[PDB]
Amino acid sequence: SKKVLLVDDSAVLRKIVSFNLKKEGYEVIEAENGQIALEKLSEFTPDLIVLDIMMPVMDGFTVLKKLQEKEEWKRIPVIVLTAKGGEEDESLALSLGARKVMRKPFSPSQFIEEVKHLLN
Repeated sequence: SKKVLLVDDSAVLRKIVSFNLKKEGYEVIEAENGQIALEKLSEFTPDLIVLDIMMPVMDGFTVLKKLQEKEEWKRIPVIVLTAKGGEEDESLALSLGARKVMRKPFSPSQFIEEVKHLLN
């Protein structure tokens, strides 16, 4: 049973993504911010990370960078949830090598197909 680390400060979007993940049979570990996420990562290794980088990005990039620096984490697939005007940050996320972007207006089906694609 794959486990997904959901890093999202938006409780409303977070609840939506979490529900859709659980519906597909995934275990969901939530983190409200980058600091909490990195703390949980010291204790486990998820199969996938979903990072919301809506502006202000806060510490979203700090997390994406730290995942790239660690041998144990650099291989974990990552999906970033992007927004309009964050074109700068998106090019980055794709060039702080994720893996993949997923916009809003949000589409649960679009999101889940990308999750299934990465976990395969």
